[PDB]
Amino acid sequence: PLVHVASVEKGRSYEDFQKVYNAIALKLREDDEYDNYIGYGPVLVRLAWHTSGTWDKHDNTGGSYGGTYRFKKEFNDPSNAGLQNGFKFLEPIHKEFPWISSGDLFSLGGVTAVQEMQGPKIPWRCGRVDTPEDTTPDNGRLPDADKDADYVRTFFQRLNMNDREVVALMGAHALGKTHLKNSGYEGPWGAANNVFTNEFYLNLLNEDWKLEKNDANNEQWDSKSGYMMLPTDYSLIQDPKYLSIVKEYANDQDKFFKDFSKAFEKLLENGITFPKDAPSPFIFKTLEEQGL
Ligand code: HEM
Repeated sequence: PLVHVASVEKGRSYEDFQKVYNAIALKLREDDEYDNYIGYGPVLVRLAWHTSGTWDKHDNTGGSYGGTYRFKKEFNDPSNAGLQNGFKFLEPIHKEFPWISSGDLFSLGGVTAVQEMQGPKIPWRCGRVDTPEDTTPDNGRLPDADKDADYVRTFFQRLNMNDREVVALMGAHALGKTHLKNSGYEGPWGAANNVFTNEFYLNLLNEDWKLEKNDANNEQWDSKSGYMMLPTDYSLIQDPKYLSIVKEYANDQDKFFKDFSKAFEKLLENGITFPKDAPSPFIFKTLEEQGL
């Protein structure tokens, strides 16, 4: 294969997208009670990831382009349990700005969330185009959590991600938490659940982890601070290549920020062809920078 060519929403420029960014950012600030005062930031990051992470480099199916999460087949993927709360948050935004494509809106939600939680700037490109219901990918393309480093590595090859990209992207588990009813895992990865930092790598290295079984009969790694790691998270310190990179990001916040920003942009852009006459990527100002 498919070719997906980016097409700018008719007549729109930087100023129109910054308005949508601001609407999202303001609502994140306002609807702050969700999930015991974590807010909607983490679920929006997860949503941008799950809508992008269906991509397959072999035939160019899936990915962020088509916005196919709106269709029932993908919406009801058991892997997507809990993301309805992100979709509902974005629905009134989409009504206020009905000219934005679904894929642009889901991806921009992730960018906005990261920046407003004090993460790196993520350059973002517009032009995703809604595609028909029969372009929805089948369930099963998102990863399982009960596997090891070899599975993680192999899985991310399908998205054209290398070891450094994978380790960088996984740092997003600083954000939010697992929810028993959604995934069969329970607890947060850290203390500051709605601030983007390199805390995931710090906790992985410095906590004393014990293999326990949770109320859904799944194994997870638990620490005495009250944190948890999935088996896929913990595997990053079992594999010697991953461990070297985990140590790097634990000791250099700025490098983690830069590498995350590139890998996350790539994730969101996988499968899309941008014409040479396409506008350059936008960098949005945060509310804080606008004095808002
Ligand atoms: C091996 C790859 C991954 C696995 C197996 C995995 C698995 C999971 C699971 C099971 C949850 C809990 C869902 C719930 O109970 O609500 C979760 C949450 C989350 N994931 Fe991952 N994930 C992976 C990679 C990623 C990536 C690559 C990103 C973003 C770049 C990401 C961002 C998040 C965030 C922000 C949450 C918190 C959501 C919330 O608080 O509602 N994850 N992940």
